[PDB]
Amino acid sequence: PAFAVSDDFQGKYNQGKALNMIRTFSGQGTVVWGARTLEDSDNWRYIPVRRLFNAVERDIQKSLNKLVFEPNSQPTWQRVKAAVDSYLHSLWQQGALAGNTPADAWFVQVGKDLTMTQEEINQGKMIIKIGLAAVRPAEFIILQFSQD
Amino acid sequence: WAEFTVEYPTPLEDAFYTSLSLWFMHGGGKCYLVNEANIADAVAQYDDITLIVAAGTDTTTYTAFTTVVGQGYRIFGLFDGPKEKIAGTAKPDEVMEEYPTSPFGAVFYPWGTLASGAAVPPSAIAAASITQTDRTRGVWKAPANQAVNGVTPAFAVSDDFQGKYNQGKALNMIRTFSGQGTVVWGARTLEDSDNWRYIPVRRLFNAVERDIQKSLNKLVFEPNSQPTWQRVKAAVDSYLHSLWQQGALAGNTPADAWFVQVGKDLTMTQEEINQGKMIIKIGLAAVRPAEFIILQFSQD
Amino acid sequence: SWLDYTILFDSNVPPTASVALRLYFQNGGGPCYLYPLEKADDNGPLAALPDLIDEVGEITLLASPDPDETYRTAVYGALAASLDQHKGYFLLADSVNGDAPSAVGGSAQVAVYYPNVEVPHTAPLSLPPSALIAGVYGKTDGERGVWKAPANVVLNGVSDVSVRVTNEQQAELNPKGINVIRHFSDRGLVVWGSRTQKDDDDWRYIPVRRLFDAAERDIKKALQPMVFEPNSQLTWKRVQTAIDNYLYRLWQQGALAGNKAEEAYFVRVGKGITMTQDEINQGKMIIQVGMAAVRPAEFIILKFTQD
Amino acid sequence: TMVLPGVSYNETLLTQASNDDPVTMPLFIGYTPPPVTVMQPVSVGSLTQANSLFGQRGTLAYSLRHFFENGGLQCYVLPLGPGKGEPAARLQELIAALQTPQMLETLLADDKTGLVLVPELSELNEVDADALWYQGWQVLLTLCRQAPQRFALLELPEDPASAVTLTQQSFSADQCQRGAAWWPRLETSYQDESSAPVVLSPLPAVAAAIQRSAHDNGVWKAPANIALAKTRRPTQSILTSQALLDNQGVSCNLIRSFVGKGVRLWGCRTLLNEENTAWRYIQIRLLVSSVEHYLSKLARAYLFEPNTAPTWMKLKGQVWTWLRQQWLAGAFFGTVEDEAFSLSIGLDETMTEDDIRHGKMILQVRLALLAPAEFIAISLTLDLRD
Repeated sequence: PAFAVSDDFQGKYNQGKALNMIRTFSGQGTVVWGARTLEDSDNWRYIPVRRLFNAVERDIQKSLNKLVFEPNSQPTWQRVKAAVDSYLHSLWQQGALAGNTPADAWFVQVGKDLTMTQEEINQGKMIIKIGLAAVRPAEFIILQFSQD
Repeated sequence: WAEFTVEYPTPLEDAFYTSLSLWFMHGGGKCYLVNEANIADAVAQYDDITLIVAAGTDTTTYTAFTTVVGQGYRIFGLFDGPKEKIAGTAKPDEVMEEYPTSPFGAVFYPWGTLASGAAVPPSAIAAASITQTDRTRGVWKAPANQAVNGVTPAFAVSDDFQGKYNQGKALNMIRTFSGQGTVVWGARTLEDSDNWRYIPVRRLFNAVERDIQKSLNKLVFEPNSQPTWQRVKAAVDSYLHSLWQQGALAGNTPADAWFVQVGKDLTMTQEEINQGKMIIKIGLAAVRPAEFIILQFSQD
Repeated sequence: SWLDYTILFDSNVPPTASVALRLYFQNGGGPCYLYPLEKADDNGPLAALPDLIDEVGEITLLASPDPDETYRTAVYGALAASLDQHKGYFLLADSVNGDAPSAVGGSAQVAVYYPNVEVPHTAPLSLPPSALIAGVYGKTDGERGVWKAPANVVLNGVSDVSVRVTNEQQAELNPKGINVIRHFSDRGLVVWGSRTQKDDDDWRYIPVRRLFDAAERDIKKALQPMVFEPNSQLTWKRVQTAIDNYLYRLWQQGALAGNKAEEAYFVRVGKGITMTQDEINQGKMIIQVGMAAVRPAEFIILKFTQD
Repeated sequence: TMVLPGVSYNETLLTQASNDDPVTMPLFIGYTPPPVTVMQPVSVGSLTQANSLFGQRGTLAYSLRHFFENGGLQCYVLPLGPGKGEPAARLQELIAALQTPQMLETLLADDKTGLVLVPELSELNEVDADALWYQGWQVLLTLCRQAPQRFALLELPEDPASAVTLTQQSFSADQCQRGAAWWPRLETSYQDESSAPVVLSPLPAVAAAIQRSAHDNGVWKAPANIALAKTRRPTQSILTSQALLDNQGVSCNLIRSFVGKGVRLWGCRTLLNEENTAWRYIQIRLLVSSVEHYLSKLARAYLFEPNTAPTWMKLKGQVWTWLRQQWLAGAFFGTVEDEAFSLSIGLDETMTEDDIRHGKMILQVRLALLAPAEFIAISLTLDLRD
């Protein structure tokens, strides 16, 4: 890097937006430092938690192009539900998304009356919803001493 | 040496000439010599290259070095120390960042000046220690007490300037003693990490697999069956066990000193079998070099 | 060492800095640093002092061997602010007379050694003892370790104290805790007392202060390579173990005053305990750790009885 | 594509042979007796060798002569230049010569004596000297302190209260571990170019039997009760000096002329003026140091080892072999080897994986201790028998 920035000039540019300076340490050198995106909302910070949701759907959308115009019936609903969670279970053991009892880590549901009732089945729609909790970086590490 | 001498009957003093003189003074092997422009090329070709010397050439060298490890071709390069006489009063790290960090390399400062001839980069000189190491015993032995011949270090360095630069990175100065003369000294990679210090334990895994990954190329397109899987497991472990009973890797009850696991669901589950993919995994106990020595007295 | 000091610097003739520094090496070894400055009120480099100490990662103790009061109190106030952000310093100080100096009023990291020590030179010149008392901390951590209070260690090479203190005003000076250099007949001069400044039962002792100051600096230096890793569960059990195997080795060499049970550490890093969900989103980790240090044994009481 | 049988020659080795122990070597560190260096230790074959070089006359040159004529084995000589004349100037520039940092660079790069000796302190009796007695020794203490294993060798002022107040002084324990003095300076039968005795320091007659008894008996027995060769008497007895009997300052080594036998050495108890630390009884200080020299002798052999438990065992046979002989040579305490010496290298017996990944190679060394039989507590019993 052309400059030597500071220890504290990182501090006033860490809120609001995400300057994300490039700072050189002793030992390890010229390393990047700070992974933060432009907003500060508790859903969308932490660049790796954005790219996790960004790349977990571009492989499902690429695959389901050969499953359109298929009959919207009962053997379809129990096959997509059994094919998605077999991909998430391969992704939970690898440490990508955190949680014990892996029914707690994600959920997948598809049916006839929990979602997509009878009239929007007659229009052809096949709607699903899945939700999962990813991991987040340990940007701040605080540690407490006591006597006991 | 022969075709070298029919190439160079001509006593040069440039460092590569002093290298192959020194290199083939220690025996030496079928060793190549490519320019600073064609590093990756023959590496992509010749599939044998284990070592990368620094003949005082750094600038494009380090980039081409970090180029190919940017595709990771399982080699151990090794660099030169800076030219001469760090004052050592100050300035402790600013002599290091000129060298790219990796688990692959060290610099070996003193510029063993080879009082017969020209000042030789100790990239060439420490390779002779390795040349009489593998010839002595393998790779996991650290080439750290092989003494070289007729080469004089420019500098008789220190113990403390030695000791204060033992950490951080991989200075690894080459110091003359009594008994052992002009001997290599200190073994450590660039990172001071618990996974990677101690260059042979890096170079162990640098050597542990290029045999294996090569060997199983004949074995693809094969029916991914259960009796395949057990059979594949059956060959490695014994070769490990030999290599364990060689004392290359540490650890008793050697299926403790390694492990190995391959199956249908502990590894390589259904759809990626259906995708053709097989995955395996191992992990193992290796030796670590006894670099340091303290000792305790008591009067009991 | 003393050899390379003679190469870079010189010994002049009138001039106490060259005399006070060679007494450091005769007591205890180890390297040392030095920062030369010429004018006491030159607040240019004095303001530029604390941003040079941080870039070298090691600095632990702080001292000033200069004799007079106007130079020392200008220094002690210059870096007094750099003691309370918990990076790990511990300075030393001397007292001009029977009470403590007021440049650093009340802090957990000071230590005052009252009577100044003289030394013969070609009339013997006095010397503030903050120089040679730094070298005696370099022997105690060698064989005995950090957790032993340096009192019975003997000062190596001196004539006599400047003023002779007796036991009846030792009773007054041992509260408002400041230490004392004593003189004995059989064994000569010796340091005495190991109490810090502020006197609540939290930290009244030098080693209990310096044990927590060294245990933090070793774990904080090695967690710095892992500072942006994901906050999942397999990271938690790998950190909680590497802290567990550090206090256990330090327990079984006689530095944590616990009995034959395990009760010397309760390091926990879980999510149900010690944290909850909503501070994961503003990425945090909490390391609740705690020790039980050992106290020095003074005031030994016999209380004989008949039966 | 082809290949020959590849007869594959190799061979193996030998040679533990390293043995030296030059701790028992003395160094004579005087000036030149009036073309040597001012700085280098010089080995001595004999007085016929060395004292014939640069005169048998001087201060060193008599104490040269007083070494092998008292039965030395070999000494070393570090000359220091042509000392000036006016010995009060010579023996204070010597301090400034000692205050050179140029000392230890020739001392830490010496590794061939362990015995530091200047016999020239008799001129201190001639010429405040007690500060020079003090701070000169304070140099000698810190030198041998910062030396790995070297040992200061002193003598007292024969004048009482010049030595007593000198002993009445603050000294750290570590320097009192290493260094002692002899109060009765000796009247030799050397002729002071005349009928007069050369009153020499005991120090060369001291040093002669030391390595010799270390050669003959080993170090572990004693230094004392040795009749001295070429001396008329010790110049002052303890009977005329009832001072220094106050055991409030540090201990001495008395030298006594006996009646029916010679001038017998009568002190071996270091200036740790102390009853419990096994760092009095000077032979104990020096017996360990040569073993330290002997274990360092083989430590650097096992330098860049691997951290394996079998590789530990390779050393474990060696020391168990070696000290066994030595305890069976009566150098050590105990009627079994198990109470003689004990080893405790192991996985978490010395080390851990952190020190395996710090490559440390650690061992715990135990030894039980002998003692000399200094005093004679007789009790009688008549036992009536009717």
